[PDB]
Amino acid sequence: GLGGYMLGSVMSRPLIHFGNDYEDRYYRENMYRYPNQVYYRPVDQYSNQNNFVHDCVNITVKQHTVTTTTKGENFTETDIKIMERVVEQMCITQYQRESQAY
Amino acid sequence: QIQLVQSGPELKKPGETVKISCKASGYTFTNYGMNLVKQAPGKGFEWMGWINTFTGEPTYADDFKGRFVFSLDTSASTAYLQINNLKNEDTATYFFTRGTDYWGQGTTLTVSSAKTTAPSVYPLAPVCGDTTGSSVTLGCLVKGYFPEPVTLTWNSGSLSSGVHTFPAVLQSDLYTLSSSVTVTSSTWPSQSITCNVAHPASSTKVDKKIEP
Amino acid sequence: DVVMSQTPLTLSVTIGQPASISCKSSQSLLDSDGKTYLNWLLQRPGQSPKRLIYLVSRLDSGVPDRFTGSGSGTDFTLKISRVEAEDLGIYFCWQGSHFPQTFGGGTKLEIKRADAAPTVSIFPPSSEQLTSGGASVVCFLNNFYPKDINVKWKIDGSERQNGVLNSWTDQDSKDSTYSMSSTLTLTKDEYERHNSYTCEATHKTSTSPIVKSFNRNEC
Repeated sequence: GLGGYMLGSVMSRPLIHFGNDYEDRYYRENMYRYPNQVYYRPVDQYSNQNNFVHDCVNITVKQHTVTTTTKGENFTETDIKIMERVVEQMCITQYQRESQAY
Repeated sequence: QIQLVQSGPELKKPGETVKISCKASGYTFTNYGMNLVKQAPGKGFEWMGWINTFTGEPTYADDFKGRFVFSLDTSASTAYLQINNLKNEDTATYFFTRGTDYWGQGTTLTVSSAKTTAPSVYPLAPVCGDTTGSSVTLGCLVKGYFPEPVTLTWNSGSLSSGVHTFPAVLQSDLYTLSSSVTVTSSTWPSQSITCNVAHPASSTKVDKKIEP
Repeated sequence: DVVMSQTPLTLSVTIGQPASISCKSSQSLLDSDGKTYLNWLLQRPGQSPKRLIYLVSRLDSGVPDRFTGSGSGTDFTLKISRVEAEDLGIYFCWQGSHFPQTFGGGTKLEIKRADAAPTVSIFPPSSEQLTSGGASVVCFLNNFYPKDINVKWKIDGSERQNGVLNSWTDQDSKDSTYSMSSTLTLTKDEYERHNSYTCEATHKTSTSPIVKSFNRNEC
């Protein structure tokens, strides 16, 4: 499940762009419902970034939907699409941090 | 097709155990958290705790962190609620929910040393208004059973229009329930109307045809 | 333990009119993650609850703009701007912001409809039950409205209360009426000691009670 998975520190949500004015407004209007921190395994346990990121995204999104729906929530396909895009950026950033602290 | 199907009714003695299950389907099981809710007879809803379907970790509300165990079988998309050292206070209907939106049908549990008692089923045929409105109402009397619940249907469920099945009532230490179905004067005694009952707790399942 | 105070216990509204349900928590429902997990559910007769609103004011897919949830901190309100036949049932709030989660007491919502007199039927003891020294006289008062009603039993003209058990159904989803079942149980000994058995209903739709009876002599 979450064995060997650390919880990274809070970080500012990535300002992603959707030129369609609506999704941009939907992202801004709903980001409070999305994660602001991620779950990851020590960076040394991965060969590259793609592996770290792919693993970090799946675990972060899943933990988030089960723990928040327990309290009462609803994640559409839009919500899921936006979340994966957002969490991916945060994971790449979490990767840099782990790689910087050697 | 999102559905949560819980195991059937349970009758247990004080001190015994029970493992109730809920088989989910229609969505990604491990993407939603599961809540467990208790409803004592006549009482309102009480939250027992939840299960992290991704992690498997269960969390118990204060009153349930003693004899309750929540578990999973991720592959089967099934949750389990175990109650050890049953006490009378445990008698109630328990529900599993997907987050906060969908609920299982619930499973009734009764705890008492009292011994199961099958129900007696009596047909109820007219004796008043024959065709003063071309309508005919017949009934089915299910009395003297224990414990709750019992299931009743007219003609194997094929007939379910203009049917009233009332809440059961405690005679003394036995429950009694009745049901009535109204049909057109022509339809009966022409066609046959039968009452179907089943009392889980005592593997009872009877049928009674209604005759003039 | 956050307590959810839901009011009022029952609501009776005419189709097309607005319905307002209140739910106040003893403590702020603003969770630590900045969200407010207040859910609104509807439990129709014979059905399992179904959520209509999450996060105070978000509608679940399929739920009409008629329904709106609002509030914050500790005062919340489920509102239906224009009520309709399908809305009848039990509503209740559920907060998931604090441990443990708690539910409101519930608000039974009744949809008003035209008056209907109860259709009364009486049934003598079944042969099958008399062979065992038991005699039950069942009386159904079906599809009536309003819900206030009063059933009275009479044996050879005298009011009888001992051995009487009643049972009521919730408002019906289809025709919005109420039904009742009254059962008079006595021993075969006593049953055979009396002749006429009467079931009398007292409902707004009639000045005189609506009676139904039979004579043991099958006369």
